[PDB]
Amino acid sequence: CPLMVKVLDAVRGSPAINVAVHVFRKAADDTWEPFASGKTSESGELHGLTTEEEFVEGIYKVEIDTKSYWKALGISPFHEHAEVVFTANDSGPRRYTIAALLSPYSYSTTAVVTN
Amino acid sequence: CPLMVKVLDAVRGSPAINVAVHVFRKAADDTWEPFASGKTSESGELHGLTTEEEFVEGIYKVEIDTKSYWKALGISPFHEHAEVVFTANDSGPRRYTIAALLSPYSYSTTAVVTNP
Amino acid sequence: CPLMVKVLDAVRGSPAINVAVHVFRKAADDTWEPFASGKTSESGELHGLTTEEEFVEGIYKVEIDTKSYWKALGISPFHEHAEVVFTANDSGPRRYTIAALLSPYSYSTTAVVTNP
Amino acid sequence: CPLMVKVLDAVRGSPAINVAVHVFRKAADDTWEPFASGKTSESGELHGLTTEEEFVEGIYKVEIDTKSYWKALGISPFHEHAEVVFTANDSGPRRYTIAALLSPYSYSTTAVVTN
Ligand SMILES: O=C(O)[C@H]1O[C@@H](Oc2ccc(/C=C/c3cc(O)cc(O)c3)cc2)[C@H](O)[C@@H](O)[C@@H]1O
Ligand SMILES: O=C(O)[C@H]1O[C@@H](Oc2ccc(/C=C/c3cc(O)cc(O)c3)cc2)[C@H](O)[C@@H](O)[C@@H]1O
Repeated sequence: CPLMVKVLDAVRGSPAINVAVHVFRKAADDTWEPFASGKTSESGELHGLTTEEEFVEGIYKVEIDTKSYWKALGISPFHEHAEVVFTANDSGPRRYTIAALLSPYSYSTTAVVTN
Repeated sequence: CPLMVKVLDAVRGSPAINVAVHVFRKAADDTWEPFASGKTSESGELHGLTTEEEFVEGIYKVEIDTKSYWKALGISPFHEHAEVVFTANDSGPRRYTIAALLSPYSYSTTAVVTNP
Repeated sequence: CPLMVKVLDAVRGSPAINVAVHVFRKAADDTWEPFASGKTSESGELHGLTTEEEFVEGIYKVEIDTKSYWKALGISPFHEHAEVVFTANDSGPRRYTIAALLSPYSYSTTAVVTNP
Repeated sequence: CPLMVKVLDAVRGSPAINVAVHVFRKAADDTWEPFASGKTSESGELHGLTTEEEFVEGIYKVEIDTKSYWKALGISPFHEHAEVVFTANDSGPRRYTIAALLSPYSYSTTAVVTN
């Protein structure tokens, strides 16, 4: 599992459950090609997006559908979505975790890249 | 000034100076049209991107060029850029400050929205 | 103004107004001595805590009373307060801005340190 | 395991390994009594701090020794330590995770409180 997404809710102090996440890979013509997607689990995690063989070097975009998440909780949010855009690089450690901490008018994101 | 961007550097404990910022607005055909651009000053602020007349309702994307920023500091960061995507002015004109706090493998961003 | 505190509310997208702040300094005997206090203004800023003469070298603790802030908004938050503990002025006088971004179960804090 | 601490490094994009963490419980006379301590593991986690029976309602302080962490990496940091102060409350969910994301002049912290 070379790419995992973890989403936390800073208002409720909980995992962010049932958040839609869409991953795209930048094509040669600079468009964003769908690559993988899913919804976070009860633990705020989304595993199984891709495989080692498919996850080649390149630029990827992880879009987290924060607007729908907040609206489902009856809360009015600022952003359309959170976006995390990065290069996958084979010289680095194997496993990428993209974490995001969500508030209605703010978000944090970090990368935890490990062997 | 209805759209302002402020950027801090969490490694140095300073404003993030000379950070390039590109703003786009979603057009009728659903593509991202260039809207305004600039770079942060010695205070880490970027003023003068747009005017109240030109900053109409729409979905805007503020791209903060964090990789170019870090690369000028000889650092090799994780993200390409920070993207901040939001609907603006859909309840009338507001003033928006997009703030960002940068680290090489992480960033935070928050919006301060005020009603003149 | 050599010590300034700025607080934002990540739920409302606004300055965090009326946030109480208490500053302490570690004394010779190793206890936390009260040093200054105040509350954030309508801009979320707190100025005038101290003076360059009184803000000598030492270890300071800036307590931001996030629970009292949230409780005045009828919200029940997680933390008691945010504590920011740092050595100041140990390479000569500097100006410090302690910034904080608040959510009910989370906060961020960063320092901007400048040399006059 | 009612109390767990997770620490991440935003400069390296990694768990923060071998960070000392000290937990205190506020005594009746308003002093901070040592309660538990340890060092984060290779995954940036510190488990086994306390037990359900010992972790009673009250105010706790988790001090994360960030200054020593940065200095061991040859980096000059701002804070003496990061401090997370909160009330444990039985009406809430059972398990408290205190997460912190560290930079030299900044840190983030959130609580993930679950069943
Ligand atoms: O990062 C790891 O190695 C593992 O960490 C496990 O637990 C947590 C628990 C809490 C966090 C918190 C992340 C976070 C991220 C931010 O952008 C800001 C912040 O204050 C905190 C991240 C991971 C996750 O449950 C695992 O799936 C993950 O693999
Ligand atoms: O840069 C300037 O010229 C002035 O900017 C003023 O306003 C802001 C407004 C917002 C921010 C935001 C800080 C912040 C801090 C975080 O921990 C995370 C995040 O996403 C943003 C910091 C300073 C400050 O209040 C002034 O002190 C400062 O001088």
